[PDB]
Amino acid sequence: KLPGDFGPPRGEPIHAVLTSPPLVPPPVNRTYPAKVIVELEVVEKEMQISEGVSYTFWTFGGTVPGSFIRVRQGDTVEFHLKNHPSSKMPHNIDLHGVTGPGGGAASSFTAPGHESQFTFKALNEGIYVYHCATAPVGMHIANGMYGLILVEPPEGLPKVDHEYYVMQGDFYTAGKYREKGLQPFDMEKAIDERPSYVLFNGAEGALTGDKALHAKVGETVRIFVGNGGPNLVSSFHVIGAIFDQVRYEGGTNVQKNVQTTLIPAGGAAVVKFTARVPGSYVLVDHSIFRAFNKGAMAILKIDGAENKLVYSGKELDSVYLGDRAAPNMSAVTKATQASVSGTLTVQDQVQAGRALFAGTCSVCHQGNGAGLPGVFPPLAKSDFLAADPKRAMNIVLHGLNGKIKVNGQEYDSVMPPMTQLNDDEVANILTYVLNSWDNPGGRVSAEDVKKVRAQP
Amino acid sequence: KLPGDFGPPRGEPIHAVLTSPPLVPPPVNRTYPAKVIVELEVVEKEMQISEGVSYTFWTFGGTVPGSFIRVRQGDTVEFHLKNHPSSKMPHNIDLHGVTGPGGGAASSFTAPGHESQFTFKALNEGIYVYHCATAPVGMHIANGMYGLILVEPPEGLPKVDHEYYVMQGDFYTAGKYREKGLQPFDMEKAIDERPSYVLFNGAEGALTGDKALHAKVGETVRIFVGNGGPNLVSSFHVIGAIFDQVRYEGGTNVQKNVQTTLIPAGGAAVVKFTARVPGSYVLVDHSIFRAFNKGAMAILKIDGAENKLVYSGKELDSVYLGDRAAPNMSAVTKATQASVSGTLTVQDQVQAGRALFAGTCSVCHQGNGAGLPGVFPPLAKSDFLAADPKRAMNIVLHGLNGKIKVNGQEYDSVMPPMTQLNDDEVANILTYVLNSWDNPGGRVSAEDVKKVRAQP
Amino acid sequence: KLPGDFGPPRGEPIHAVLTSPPLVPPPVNRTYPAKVIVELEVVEKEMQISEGVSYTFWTFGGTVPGSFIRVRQGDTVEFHLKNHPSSKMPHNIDLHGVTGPGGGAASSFTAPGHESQFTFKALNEGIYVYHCATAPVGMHIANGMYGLILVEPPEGLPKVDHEYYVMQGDFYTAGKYREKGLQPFDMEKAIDERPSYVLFNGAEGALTGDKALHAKVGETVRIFVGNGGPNLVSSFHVIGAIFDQVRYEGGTNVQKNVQTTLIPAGGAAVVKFTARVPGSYVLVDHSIFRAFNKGAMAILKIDGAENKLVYSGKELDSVYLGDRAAPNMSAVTKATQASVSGTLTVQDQVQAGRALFAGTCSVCHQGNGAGLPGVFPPLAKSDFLAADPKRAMNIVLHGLNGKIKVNGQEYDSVMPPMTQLNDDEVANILTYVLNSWDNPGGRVSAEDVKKVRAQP
Ligand code: HEC
Ligand code: HEC
Ligand code: HEC
Ligand SMILES: [Cu+2]
Ligand SMILES: [Cu+2]
Ligand SMILES: [Cu+2]
Ligand SMILES: [Cu+2]
Ligand SMILES: [Cu+2]
Ligand SMILES: [Cu+2]
Repeated sequence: KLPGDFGPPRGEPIHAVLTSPPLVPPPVNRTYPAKVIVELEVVEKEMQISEGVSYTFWTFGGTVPGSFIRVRQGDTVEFHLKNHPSSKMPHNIDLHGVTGPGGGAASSFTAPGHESQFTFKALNEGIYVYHCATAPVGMHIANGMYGLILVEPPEGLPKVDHEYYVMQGDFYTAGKYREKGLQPFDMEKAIDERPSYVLFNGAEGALTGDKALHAKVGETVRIFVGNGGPNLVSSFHVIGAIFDQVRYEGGTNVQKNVQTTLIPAGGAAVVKFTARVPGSYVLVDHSIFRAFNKGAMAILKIDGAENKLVYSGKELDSVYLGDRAAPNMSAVTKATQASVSGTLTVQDQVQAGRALFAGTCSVCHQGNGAGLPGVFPPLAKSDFLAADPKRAMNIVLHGLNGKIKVNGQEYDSVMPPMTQLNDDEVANILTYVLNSWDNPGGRVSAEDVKKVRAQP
Repeated sequence: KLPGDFGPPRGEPIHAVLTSPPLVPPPVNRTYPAKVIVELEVVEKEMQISEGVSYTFWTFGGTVPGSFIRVRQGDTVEFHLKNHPSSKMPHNIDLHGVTGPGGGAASSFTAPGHESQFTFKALNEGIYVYHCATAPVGMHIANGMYGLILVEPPEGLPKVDHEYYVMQGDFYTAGKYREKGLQPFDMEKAIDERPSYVLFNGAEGALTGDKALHAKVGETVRIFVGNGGPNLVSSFHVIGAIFDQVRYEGGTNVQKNVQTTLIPAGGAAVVKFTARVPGSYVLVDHSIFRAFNKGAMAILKIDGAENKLVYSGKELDSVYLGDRAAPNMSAVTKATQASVSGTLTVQDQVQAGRALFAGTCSVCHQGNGAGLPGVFPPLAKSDFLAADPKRAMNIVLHGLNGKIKVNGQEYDSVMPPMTQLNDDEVANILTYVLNSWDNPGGRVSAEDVKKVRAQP
Repeated sequence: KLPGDFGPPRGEPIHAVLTSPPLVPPPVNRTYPAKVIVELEVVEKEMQISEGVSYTFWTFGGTVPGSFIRVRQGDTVEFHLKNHPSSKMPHNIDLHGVTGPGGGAASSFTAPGHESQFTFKALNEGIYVYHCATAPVGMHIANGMYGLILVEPPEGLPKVDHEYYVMQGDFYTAGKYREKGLQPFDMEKAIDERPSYVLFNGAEGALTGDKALHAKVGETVRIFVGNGGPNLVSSFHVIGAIFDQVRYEGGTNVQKNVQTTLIPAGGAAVVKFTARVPGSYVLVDHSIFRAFNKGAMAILKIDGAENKLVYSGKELDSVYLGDRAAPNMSAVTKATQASVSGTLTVQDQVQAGRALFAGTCSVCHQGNGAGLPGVFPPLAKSDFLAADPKRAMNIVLHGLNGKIKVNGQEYDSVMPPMTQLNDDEVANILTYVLNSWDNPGGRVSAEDVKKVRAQP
């Protein structure tokens, strides 16, 4: 006996349902082995990795991660891979869980415009990463070529109310985090394992705000969690909750009641969550600078009745989530498009600045700019700002400490530098500030900030 | 039924006992749920991260890690957070193990001089990291804002003879490892996950030498081990022993009889150790350059009878532990204070040099400078040293190889460069050598070493 | 009762069998405790870390990893360590699994030309890393000073058909990956955890090609897998198969049916594999850039009958494995020796280029240079190449995009830059191309490529 030895395929061939993240195909719901036909197409395309930041992704099925594949242990899978004629590269696939050399790699080699096929029996139950296997393999994986395949046990997984698909990846851009424009792949950063972004589902904000996952108090949620890498290991964590179960790949071991769990590069797990009180629960890589400085956060939003005996506090806000507490940051997307066209208005900057000011500045200076008297000075109708509004550029980039006076009050505190903000972010935030709360108005341009960043 | 559903609180409210590392509050020792009141205050302050190296830590309760909190599963916790008026930043808290959004973050936002409160029921048993959750979150965590909370099971943990509290963290200074002075936080290093120090309990030597943890042969020791990060995953290991048990957070899985175990960023474990033979057992991050080049070592010292049938060897010494085999290195602290004052004496340098020479130089040249004839040349009454004592600076910084003669004996070997030693370390070591073992005397200054480091 | 309390030693002392990787000593096959005498000698020596790249390794027993030691739980081990007189450094050992301080470190300190000994009882069953423990510890470990010791349970491990020994390590060279010559240890890279190579068994290709491990369909294979570090954690994975069992050190927990598993720095595991279909199965660190850009791949080659009902595809090839699909790359070794001697022929370059062209260029331009019409242009009898063969250097280093014509066909595609190729690699590949497929002939030298790399 090999494992998964359930019989020869019965019935008619089934054309496999593939779904785009964050959704999952439905449970196969059958008691017999089948011949399952899978057709997956590779597409190379520019998408937004962040607001106003484009990247040329290489994809299985048009998304990052690629289409989710779901079969039953014991099935025979006929796997067709098409490489769209617009592709510039050849591609192939290695599916973890396949029994055989390269997990399909050699037989699935597929030049642009061609199709390949190989067949495999699904011997091993579990959740499994797949990815491209074409030299240079790391470049293909870094450009987005990974996804998950679930091989169900024969009796199926226990019923839950929702199933979702989330996959972490590390990305390597020539430019720095949130530097606008079309960003090429950066080999030197990738070789050093120094990613510029670390993301769930292929982009900043892919699962935050209006794109959050949903469920309700009392419901159970299953998440199929993959780490496509290429390089990082995820300290995968849920803020404000606990996983009832974590199960790696097809392992016999199941861990229960943990909140933080390590996912290897190329690894995958099924986690289970029971919603107990309402609010936003954040999935992160708890190597914290990834979560909070490189994009590695996703949200499961829960609706229903508060339970004050369990938790009396308020919903997550911009103090913790920063600029991702909002529904989106499309004002940034719009202001960047407008700069590229040469049609950038003051109001474009203002609305972009407003999006960016949340968390980043509001944590100390408040949402309304009032500050807190004696502790955090006001930006609302600030005489200090008005006295030399161009010095505000230096303050953002390089910080401010020492004694100062603002609206006739003394302050002796420290504003840390925020040098990681790109020129356009600083310009837009300051332009927002100048046009709010009865401040003088005017505008700061990215060119102005650039001049100041360059001053010793 | 939610978990931890034991009843409404009974009795009088309990004011929670918080302890400073490395100690732990005592077992709650009760059979009923209580309302537990926790008061924790944030304090920003300079402390010594290393000898003569100050750092502005942000702390829960005045220490890194912060005060340890201990409650019982099923308790209702009323959590008060005070931010001391000397603070420059606002702060808050996210406690892993809390059921609710942000783990307390939004309701615990607390400006300098203010107090906040929220209430939560402790549904989940286990050991859990807490940390600040204030944008920019990574900066707050990197500056020391983390600690542990234990939620006991209802029957309590099994009795052991000692309980200790150890928490790893990664730190990001503008200066290099052991560069003296007040070191600011370095954002670029933190974003790249390139820490300058990796520490247990907030400082080099915090748990070595005279600060070691203690127990005796036959006793059981429980250690609550946290990894506050922000970024690193610890290959947590005990040198010369084994953990009887390792249990992550509140997990149902318990691993037994391992010596090396991975702790995620933001993760925590309870480990158990049974002392079997006397000596020093070293807790490290076995990503070795952290343990031996960045400070990631702590010591559990065991007293009692030798058992020669089990182990015939000698106690740990400076060959392995380097300069941390000694009780402390306070001579370095003193010599650095003296340089800052402009009052540095030759004897100050000598005693600093002596502390630093252990391991670093003594492994080859021996504790008494004799060397080993033909293999390692002597520093004790060295004619080669005396012939040009200023060339000793180049030898330390850039190494020495090739044929040489010293006290009329031939040597053809390789002394590796030690360029990572800071100017003052080299000056002090050489000054020690010059004033020991009937060498010529004199002194080398940090300015001298600086001049030589700068020569091509 | 201590654990492993089986009695005082009986019979005659046994001189321990030590084996070189990838082999393992045989099972002790005994029912009583013994006094086991172990003699291990340290040797410092230059070996090839890669083709034409020498490195001064520090070794236990002449190999990296060091000799494998196998004893029975309950044995008393008398451990002799000799440091060969040619050594320049003192050395010692810390064996995980030893009960006692330093795991032997202090008593095993051994200068060049000397011998030391200590005795220990093997209380703890499992697989355990050993390594040198001599300041600076990280340098000694980085230079190759680690290996494995197995302490068998008293009844022995279950019988399998083959046992193998594989140990990952991270290496830090002054030069870049595949830069030729004698490469010194690089401390700054090591401190930053930025390795230039990541290897199984001490070298690129140590377990690929004609050095692969072997077994047959239906056979069971046990691999003792170590991670000597010094710094990296391995996302240890088998391509195209599954581990029936993974067991860390002496842990009671055994995980089954996984394909990817995290191995800590300093950790070790026993894995079990059952061969089900023929072909090459790749052991990698699935932090992918390590596997595919730094050398972290090894091969288990399986012989026997195909099973088309399980897997219909072809054997692994150069699309996935790149230049390690071949038996070896000794043409590179030879061409590098010839350059050092000043005797490099065109044919030397051609054969080196041929080795390197596999994967690296053949994935798009094909093994025969034909390309694919309209998609990948030909290198076979290429008029575009012939028109300006020196522009081929720029194409390799810096890529090519835009519209071009080659053998009267239009192309508008993208050839990515390959700037990580060293000067000699580029020269040799191009020299191969020029002398194949009726191309013009001639040669490109490393000096030519160097001149072009230096042009802005
Ligand atoms: C985010 C991008 C912003 C922007 C646009 C500003 N800040 Fe701050 N800030 C803080 C403190 C304590 C001070 C006083 C410094 C001192 O005592 O020396 C400041 C000062 C300023 C100014 C100048 C004064 C004014 O009120 O006009 C300006 C223009 C300014 N800030 C803009 C504190 C903080 C924070 C605390 C952690 C954070 C975050 C920010 N500031 C962020 C921003
Ligand atoms: C730590 C900071 C020190 C200091 C102050 C010195 N050493 Fe070494 N050393 C070693 C060897 C093999 C040599 C001979 C080199 C050769 O054969 O070419 C040396 C040489 C020196 C000298 C000059 C000779 C003398 O005896 O005066 C000096 C001044 C010196 N050392 C100081 C070997 C080692 C080590 C081996 C691994 C280590 C560690 C050190 N030395 C460290 C130091
Ligand atoms: C590995 C080292 C090699 C070598 C020696 C060459 N290539 Fe490529 N190449 C590719 C594509 C799409 C083009 C056309 C670019 C365009 O349309 O603008 C090229 C072009 C070349 C040339 C010039 C044209 C010719 O046929 O002579 C040469 C000399 C050349 N290549 C050599 C595609 C790829 C790959 C796709 C991913 C890879 C890998 C390589 N090339 C690698 C190499
Ligand atoms: Cu691809
Ligand atoms: Cu893979
Ligand atoms: Cu804080
Ligand atoms: Cu956290
Ligand atoms: Cu050594
Ligand atoms: Cu070790």
